[PDB]
Amino acid sequence: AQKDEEKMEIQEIQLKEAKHIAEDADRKYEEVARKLVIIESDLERAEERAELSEGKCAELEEELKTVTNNLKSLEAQAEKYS
Amino acid sequence: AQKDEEKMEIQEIQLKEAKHIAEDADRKYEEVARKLVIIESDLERAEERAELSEGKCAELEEELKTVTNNLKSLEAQAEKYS
Amino acid sequence: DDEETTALVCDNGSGLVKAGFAGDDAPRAVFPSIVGRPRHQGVMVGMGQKDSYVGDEAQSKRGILTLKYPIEHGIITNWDDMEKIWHHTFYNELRVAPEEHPTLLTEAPLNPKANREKMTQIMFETFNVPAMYVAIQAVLSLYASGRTTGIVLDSGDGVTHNVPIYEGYALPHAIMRLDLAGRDLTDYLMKILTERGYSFVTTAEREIVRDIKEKLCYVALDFENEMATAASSSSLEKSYELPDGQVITIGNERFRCPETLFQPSFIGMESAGIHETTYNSIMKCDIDIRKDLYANNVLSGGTTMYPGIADRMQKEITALAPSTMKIKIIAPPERKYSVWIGGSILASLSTFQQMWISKQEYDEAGPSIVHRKCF
Amino acid sequence: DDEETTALVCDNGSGLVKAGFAGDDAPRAVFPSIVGRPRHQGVMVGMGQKDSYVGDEAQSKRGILTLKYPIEHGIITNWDDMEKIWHHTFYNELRVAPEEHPTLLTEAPLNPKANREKMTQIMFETFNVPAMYVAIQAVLSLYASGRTTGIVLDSGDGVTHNVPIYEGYALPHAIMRLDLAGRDLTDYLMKILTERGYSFVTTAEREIVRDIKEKLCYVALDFENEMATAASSSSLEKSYELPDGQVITIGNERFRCPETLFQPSFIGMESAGIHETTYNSIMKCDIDIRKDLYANNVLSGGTTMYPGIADRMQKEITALAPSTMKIKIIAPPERKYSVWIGGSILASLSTFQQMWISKQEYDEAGPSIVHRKCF
Amino acid sequence: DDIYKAAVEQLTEEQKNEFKAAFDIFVLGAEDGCISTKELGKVMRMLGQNPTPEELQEMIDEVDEDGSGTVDFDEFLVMMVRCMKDDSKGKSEEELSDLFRMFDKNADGYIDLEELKIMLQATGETITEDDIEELMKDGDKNNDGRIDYDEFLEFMKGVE
Amino acid sequence: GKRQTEREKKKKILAERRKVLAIDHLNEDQLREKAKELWQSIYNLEAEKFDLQEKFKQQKYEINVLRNRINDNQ
Amino acid sequence: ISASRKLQLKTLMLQIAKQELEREAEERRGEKGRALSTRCQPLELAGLSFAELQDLCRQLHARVDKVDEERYDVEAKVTKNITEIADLNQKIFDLRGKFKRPTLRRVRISADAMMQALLGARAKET
Ligand SMILES: Nc1ncnc2c1ncn2[C@@H]1O[C@H](COP(=O)(O)OP(=O)(O)O)[C@@H](O)[C@H]1O
Ligand SMILES: Nc1ncnc2c1ncn2[C@@H]1O[C@H](COP(=O)(O)OP(=O)(O)O)[C@@H](O)[C@H]1O
Ligand SMILES: [Ca+2]
Ligand SMILES: [Ca+2]
Ligand SMILES: [Ca+2]
Ligand SMILES: [Mg+2]
Ligand SMILES: [Mg+2]
Repeated sequence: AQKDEEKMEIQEIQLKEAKHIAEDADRKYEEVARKLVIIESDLERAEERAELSEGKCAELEEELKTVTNNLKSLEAQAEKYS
Repeated sequence: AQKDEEKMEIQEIQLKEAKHIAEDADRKYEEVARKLVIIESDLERAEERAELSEGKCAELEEELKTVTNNLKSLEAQAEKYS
Repeated sequence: DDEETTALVCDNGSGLVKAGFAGDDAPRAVFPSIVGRPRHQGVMVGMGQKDSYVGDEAQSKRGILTLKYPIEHGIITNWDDMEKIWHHTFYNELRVAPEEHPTLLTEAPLNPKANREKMTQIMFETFNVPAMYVAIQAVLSLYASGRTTGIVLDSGDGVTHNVPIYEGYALPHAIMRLDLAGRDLTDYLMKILTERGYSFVTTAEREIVRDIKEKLCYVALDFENEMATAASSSSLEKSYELPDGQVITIGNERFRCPETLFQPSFIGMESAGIHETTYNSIMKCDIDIRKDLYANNVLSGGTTMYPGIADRMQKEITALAPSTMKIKIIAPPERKYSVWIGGSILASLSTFQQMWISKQEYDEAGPSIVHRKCF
Repeated sequence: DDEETTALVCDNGSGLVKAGFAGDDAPRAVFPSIVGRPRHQGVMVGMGQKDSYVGDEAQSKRGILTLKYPIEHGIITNWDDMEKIWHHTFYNELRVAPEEHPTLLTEAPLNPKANREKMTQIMFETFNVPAMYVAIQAVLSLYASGRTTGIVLDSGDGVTHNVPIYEGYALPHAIMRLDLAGRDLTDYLMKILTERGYSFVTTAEREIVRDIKEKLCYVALDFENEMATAASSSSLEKSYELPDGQVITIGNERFRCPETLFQPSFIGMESAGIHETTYNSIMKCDIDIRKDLYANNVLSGGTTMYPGIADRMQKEITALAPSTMKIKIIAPPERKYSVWIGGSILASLSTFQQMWISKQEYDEAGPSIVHRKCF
Repeated sequence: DDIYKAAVEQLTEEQKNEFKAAFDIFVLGAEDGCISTKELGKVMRMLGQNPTPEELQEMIDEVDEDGSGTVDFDEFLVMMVRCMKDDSKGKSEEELSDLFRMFDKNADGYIDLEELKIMLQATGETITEDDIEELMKDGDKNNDGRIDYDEFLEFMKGVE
Repeated sequence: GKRQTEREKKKKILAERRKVLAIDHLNEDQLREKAKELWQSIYNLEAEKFDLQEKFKQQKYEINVLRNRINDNQ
Repeated sequence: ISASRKLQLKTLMLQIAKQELEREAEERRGEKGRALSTRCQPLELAGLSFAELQDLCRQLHARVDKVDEERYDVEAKVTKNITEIADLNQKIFDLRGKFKRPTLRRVRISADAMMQALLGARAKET
């Protein structure tokens, strides 16, 4: 009986400890998951903005290349015209 | 004594269950935290890339306008040649 | 705008349908003319999967479609698909019912009659337009340049035709129509890419090869010197990123693809290049208008947008032509939409307002009205 | 709830049967699929000893039973036991008679026809359901993620299969089914534990080895570095208490058991790991949907729950794939029940309500109706 | 639910005292005074059933102006009215579509600011310019100032 | 023959919407009766025409509204 | 205005909009009746002998055929509009439906229903 009372007491104490730790862990898990979702959304928006900017940059590169080639051709023709 | 011993056994079972739940919660928490850190770093990198791309686009716009003006002038010169 | 009634300047083309209201500077909606049925099975239920994606929608889902152009070489080979394309163009890209708008289609020279008659019959029966008129694709490109003479080489994507015009009087005996165009250049590029290891076979990957051709290829000023240079140095090798990675490097395939225009023997065609069919088209004209045609050579159409073609063509013609004449090649920056700009100008004219084929006239003479006075 | 009629979303699986009514978040009853006859003699009279304990009851009396799974690799090898499992699932774990509820079974890709036909024949003759429908286990896992594209790697306990899907159009020629799964990992772990002295042989002790695998094993980010570290330090040795005491210490067996997934040469299988069959499954797809599949790689199934697999797989694919594409691996926390959640969503749809195989249809065409339009 | 939330916000003795009596009964294990997550879960479990905690957590943190795991006043009534769906999202899509198409006086499929404010003047209800700006921001999902049918239905959720 | 179907459909529109008119056998009194019935038919037809026009206008308006909703969402 | 107060504000907005819609429909019907009366003009029945009635009936038949063909055209227009609006509404559903699956829970009983099932007949308010 004495041994059983000791075991019941210590087990009850440890169970209270474990349940409180579980409550803490669940709360922290919820908060961190919410923060993760927010950060993921931010990353997606940053990625799409960067992609759009890069596409526009590539188009500008192409256009400037074309106009430069036209300028070179016209310069050669101007020398010939002189 | 025997009744209290049975109750103590039930308490032991519940303590074991609580231990397992706490361990599972801890694993989930650490995994999510590490993932969040990585995602935050990647988001910062993406935003920096977007900044670089915007700078490139502005420079290309400047170049395009310059070459356009030059082309107009050369075209007028060619017409006079004609 | 408001009261009154504006005309629809549609331009079927072959490869890009360009449309818009008369009186503007640029077409309102430009989108590829492809109709692609899905080819796999499809397991998701309720996804809202349609039976045919047309226009620019099928250039985004092209991974699981089998795109097929409804216009082969100017002529129309699949009338149901062409009707679908027109219906899309009217209702979704412009959102104007055709019951209240005249239409101005465009047609290549020397095309089969049945094509034109079926086109007018469709426009009058299915879409039920008030009045439609069909115009030759080169006269419009001459309108857009603001000229009234000149010989225009309209190298589209389906067919390349070369219509000489003087003082507004077209010369019907000097039209030289050649069936080499952008599509054959795409196929030849897709065929010579296999010499490095890249194999494109699917009808969806033809679009990728078309993008490669548009962004990288250029016309060499002198072919042999470029072939010699590309075989020694490596200053020409430009790389390009596929829709999934695995960048590719194009070597002397860059100027060999569009060289087919000036040497149609590459794809096995017998005829002479676009540099010599223009000179032949000029020489068929009378002896007194050859100087004006020499001085006012006009380029149009999409395929004439290759970087460096306005110099190669001038060099070739100057080699062929007599040394005294001046050879000038008009290459406006708005080459691609030149035909449509000319179409808008023509539809906006007051003198032209009584040339439309009114519906009552069609009801009295049938579809064969188009060959009659209302041309 | 009340009037109306709810569907039963059963999911046979191989290792855990998951079932529940359509429209919820989690399966109502999850229990191992094992049927174990007693093997000893039995001397107590009137103890009420049954002849076969199925489900979760045989995981508590497993000390005197011979558990045997009725599903080997997706396919069903012992039809009487499978019928017993289904009967238990319907009557004791859900307590709903099947005469008043549609059922939605799930089946791995590329399975023998006879298995599916026998399944539908059983469901219609023995249990006498109103209507049943069989769905591929990967499309559901794609439903649960809320996507509509993506390539899903559903590494269950019986068989690992990798179904790519784009825009709702499944690609039947790119399904790569591999028969390495959780059960082979359990056997390999049980085989490498013998290198320390622990011998597990009985079919009951396979469950203990499975518990060890679930609780301790993890996938190494880099295999050689972990093998070198575990051979010098002792920071990895984690201990575990058997069902009777005598704790055991697992050394570098921790990350060697699940490494078999990425190197199937360990258990003598020829094929490539799950890191390379995904890349091969992608490369069989068309060239224009590879970017989307790269960005939407989905993980599912139980065996993909190892701590640290979503990073190892991403590292491997990034090594294989072109450097420009972005590789992203979707690993939802509810991985284990992903297939069943997707099944619930699919059964709850209104558009899907007319795809069930109604009983009168089965009466008219026989069990071979499943291969027909009602897939 | 549409009547329940409004009535319970300024509830009389009867059902508020019912809530207080429930709180006083809950002292068989839960004594936090202000309903936290774990005490709420314990109370719900001791009732005799074990519902999925996701519903409880969305009740206790989503609709709240704090979302800290505690229970506020108005959000408790939000939970009470969220058990069922009686507040009909602010009328029906057919009636809403009719009122929006007549609201779209220039017939362009969007609600401009000027005709919106003119119609608001036509409403004649109690006017709160702060609430007007709140509705303006609710109609800015795409941040154009205009309210199309999407955001129109969005901020009309529960309009009874 | 889909085109044949369209042509026979428009022919049936021009023919069946035409009815068999019988007023010469209807005597002066019955001719007045037939005139009254024809007026009632044509007035009802015009009412149906106007109602169809108004419904088409409202359907086009709802089409514009839904398309604008799509554009805002896209 | 409070949350309930602004809900009632938008409710009165919907009420005024319903008033406007009802008056729009009433004036639409009245003015269309006026327009039809301008079109559908009753003619004099008495005083005409046989031949004039026959000619008038021929004219009425021709007008009936014409307006019937016109009604066919407008009905085809209405059918096209119905098809287009159906496609647009389906695309609306595709854009903001499908993946809008709610969390269907059979263990979140109604507060009154849950309290009754766990206590008997205790819950009667909600
Ligand atoms: N910028 C470009 N550079 C090179 N080729 C081009 C370019 N743009 C278009 N093309 C080619 O021209 C074709 C489009 O020609 P287009 O004038 O639209 O034909 P159509 O006369 O039928 O309208 C495309 O198929 C493409 O191959
Ligand atoms: N938490 C876990 N960690 C590691 N492995 C697990 C875990 N849970 C389950 N498994 C493995 O996955 C298997 C269950 O897979 P499951 O998805 O149930 O298969 P099925 O597709 O037949 O339902 C078990 O046999 C076990 O080996
Ligand atoms: Ca709170
Ligand atoms: Ca408006
Ligand atoms: Ca807005
Ligand atoms: Mg053209
Ligand atoms: Mg599975």
